[PDB]
Amino acid sequence: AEKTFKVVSDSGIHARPATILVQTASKWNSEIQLEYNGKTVNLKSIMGVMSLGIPKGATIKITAEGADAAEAMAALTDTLAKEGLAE
Repeated sequence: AEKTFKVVSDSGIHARPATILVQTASKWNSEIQLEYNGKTVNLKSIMGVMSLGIPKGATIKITAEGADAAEAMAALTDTLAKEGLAE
């Protein structure tokens, strides 16, 4: 599964909302990645996610591989919306 998003948060993706996003990813059996500006990290790894330094107005790409990948992508979409991060 693959989807691109636009970041709409004034502060980009950092701190507590980034933490909640990682926690959403971690619920799923699938392996899940976040990619910004040509660098891909494990979305279950908060260190990697913070390392990307994702700013306001970025385009990001989430990918998920596994048998619950669709659930994962829906849940991540929902978290990105609930946290005011991306659409």
